[PDB]
Amino acid sequence: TSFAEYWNLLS
Amino acid sequence: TSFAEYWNLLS
Amino acid sequence: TLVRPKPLLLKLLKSVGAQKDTYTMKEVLFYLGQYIMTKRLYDEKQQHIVYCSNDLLGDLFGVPSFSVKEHRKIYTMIYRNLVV
Amino acid sequence: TLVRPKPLLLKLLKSVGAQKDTYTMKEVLFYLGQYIMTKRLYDEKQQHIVYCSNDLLGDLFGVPSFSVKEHRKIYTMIYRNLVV
Repeated sequence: TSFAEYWNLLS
Repeated sequence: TSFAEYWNLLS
Repeated sequence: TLVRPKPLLLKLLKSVGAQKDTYTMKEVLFYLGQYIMTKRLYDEKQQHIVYCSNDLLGDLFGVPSFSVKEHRKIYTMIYRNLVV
Repeated sequence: TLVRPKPLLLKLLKSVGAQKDTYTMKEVLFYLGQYIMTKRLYDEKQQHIVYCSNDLLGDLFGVPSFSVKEHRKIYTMIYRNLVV
């Protein structure tokens, strides 16, 4: 899981 | 100038 | 205005965790930027240079490389890959 | 809903090229993610781990580190840094 994948779960 | 700085000029 | 990516562009957005089949153009641009950073397709030294040959992104563009300063080219790539 | 970052958070958004003083929360999150990637504050190995001590971002949070999985913590940081 990439940073962007984790980060996009915030929205 | 960072990638994000250049990229954000598209919007 | 919501836009609707064609399948290859949709695959690219899903690869960074986008979870929808429609987005605004701003959102498409945000996800595309996340993809380029994630894959480190930009030159570390002069960070407007993107090399995308043999990447999914290169297939979308139909070009091996581009500069982020080429706004007409980038917008045109995106539109070619939308269901309008 | 538009939100209005306080000055330190605004400085962070400007540092990646955001050009406004109001944004949606989605946009604030997008820019914050761009900042973290740009500064490579996440662990290359387990990419939900962010170490932000002595960075502008650490000053906003008031913590040296966090996981991207800590959604309450991240949302709360953002709100603490908005003019509501």
